[PDB]
Amino acid sequence: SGAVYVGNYRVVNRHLATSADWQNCVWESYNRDLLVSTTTAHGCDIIARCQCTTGVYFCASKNKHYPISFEGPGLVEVQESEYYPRRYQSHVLLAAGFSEPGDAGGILRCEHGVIGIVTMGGEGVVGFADIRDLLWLE
Amino acid sequence: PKEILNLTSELLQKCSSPAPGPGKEWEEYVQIRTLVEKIRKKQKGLSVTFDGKREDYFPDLMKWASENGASVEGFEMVNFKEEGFGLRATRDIKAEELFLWVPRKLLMTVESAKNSVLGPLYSQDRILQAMGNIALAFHLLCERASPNSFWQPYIQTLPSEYDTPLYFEEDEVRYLQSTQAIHDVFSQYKNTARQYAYFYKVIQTHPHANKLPLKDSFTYEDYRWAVSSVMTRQNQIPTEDGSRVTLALIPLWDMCNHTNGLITTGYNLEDDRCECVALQDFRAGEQIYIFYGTRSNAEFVIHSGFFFDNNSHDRVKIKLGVSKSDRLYAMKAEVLARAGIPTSSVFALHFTEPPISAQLLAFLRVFCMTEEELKEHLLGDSAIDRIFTLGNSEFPVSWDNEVKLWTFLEDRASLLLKTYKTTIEEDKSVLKNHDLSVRAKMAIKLRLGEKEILEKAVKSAAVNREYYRQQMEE
Ligand SMILES: Nc1ncnc2c1ncn2[C@@H]1O[C@H](CSCC[C@H](N)C(=O)O)[C@@H](O)[C@H]1O
Ligand SMILES: [Zn+2]
Repeated sequence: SGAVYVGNYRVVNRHLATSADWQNCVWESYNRDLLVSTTTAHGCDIIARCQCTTGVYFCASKNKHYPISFEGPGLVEVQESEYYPRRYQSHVLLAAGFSEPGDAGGILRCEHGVIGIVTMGGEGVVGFADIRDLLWLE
Repeated sequence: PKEILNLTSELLQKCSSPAPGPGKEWEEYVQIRTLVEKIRKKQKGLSVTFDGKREDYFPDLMKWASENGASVEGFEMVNFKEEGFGLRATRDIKAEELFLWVPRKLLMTVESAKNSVLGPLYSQDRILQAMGNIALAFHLLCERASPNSFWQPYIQTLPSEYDTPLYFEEDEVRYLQSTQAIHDVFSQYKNTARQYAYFYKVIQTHPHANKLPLKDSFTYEDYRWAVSSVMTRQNQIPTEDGSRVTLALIPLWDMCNHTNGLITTGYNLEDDRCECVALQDFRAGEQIYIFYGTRSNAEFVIHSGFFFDNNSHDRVKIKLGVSKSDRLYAMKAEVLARAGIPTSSVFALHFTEPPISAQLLAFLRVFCMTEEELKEHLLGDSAIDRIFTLGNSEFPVSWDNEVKLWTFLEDRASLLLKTYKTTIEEDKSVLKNHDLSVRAKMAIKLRLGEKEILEKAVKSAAVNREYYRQQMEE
């Protein structure tokens, strides 16, 4: 659905956010490309507690669910684009994979729940903003 | 059954104990290994065996799969001397061409396990609920043991043995002594033994196990086989509704071998089937390969049962952290926290260039940082910008910090290299000169790869240390 719905909050890539999310913003982080806004309905997903390095993500440019293995949530360079200057982003998981700009908002899951959301990509590597420590979403 | 129950209880009681620490780690392993063999020795081996040659059942797998809409065109089953069985092309296949798919109804999955004869026990036991791979392994055994089950044509083509560590001789394991990989081997063996002992008791006593096909015979060999069959073959697919993800064994996919490349596999939810496309052009007669994933050599040997030589993704583990005894601990901790970096963690030194990740570099830049430098990175709005250049190799804090950083790393990598029992020339000599078993070869090749990575790390750190010092002088 391009976003993660847990409890009464919706998590989105900050640069995909709309005015409605800003009005209902409870938390944001520039450095993680995340925006959290409230919802009126209860959600369905769960933020996984697990210390996994493996999972599946919906790659919308392929319309397929790919398994990936990922490096932990370190500090990674992100290339300059129409939303951000070249910068490093924190808490970003990395894996070899397929990612085009239209894949932003695709969700990464393991058998324990949601792990993160597609925030960066290109040239064979796909990177996810880790959401595992936003404990307060529950 | 009395002998098995008496020893089973002993095993569970011994293997449930916490580790004794490194001085006795080898000792713990051989004690469990001895006890496990005492138990295995009294059992008949696999409960269900088949009389034909493994390859004699391929025609039934192919027939069965074709009846259910799977792809059975353009390739066939052959025995490769080097790897063992796998697919060979019969018609030329082009890269990115879809050549293989498997419909969901043929998959063995946890979701389907829930509805099998195992269902009533799955729903009650905590481990079966918590461990996807265990529930899948027990589902596999239940189906193996059921003569009219749907998956007999697939189960009948699985090998009777695997080359993962659970099948290693004691003297083959011995070659890994003091390597990092052995820590993961010891754990794997120990946990497998514990799971068997626990479940054996559950099947014998729990009332929902009364109708299971595993009620009459569950040998160590059966469990070991099932676990190995899952861990060497499993993949992850979305659940039927796309709401979660789950483990699966995929017939007629797990016959592909491993090579280097991109991931060519994935699940097509819209058509409810697993798909795979060609990684590279294959002419008829060529072996078909897929990329298993960006795994390390230790993982390939321990979980997949093989040592891949040109592993461009290999690495070794290094543990680092900021001492709590430091004077600047709190300040360093704050800088790292702002950067999203933990005070202590396990990092890795990589085979390929560059040897270190940005996170480790940033970590170390703080690790060696002094008080004044920390204040620059903490006080003032510009501090945040300084913090987010820490992982940028073109932005050294000071010539002094780079020299201290590379000096530190040069020494840590050398110290780790000094803990190995043998050196590089000696291992190369052994591999070339001895007519070693395959399992012994893996243990040695893995041991050697860890040393080669560390040696490279030392040399590179030494060079950077000299480079930055020279810049300091100008
Ligand atoms: N390039 C490679 N080099 C060495 N072993 C490989 C390999 N690719 C795959 N394997 C082998 O294939 C197994 C994965 S399943 C592939 C089919 C397998 N030969 C069979 O008999 O059913 C591994 O356990 C390993 O034994
Ligand atoms: Zn998980």
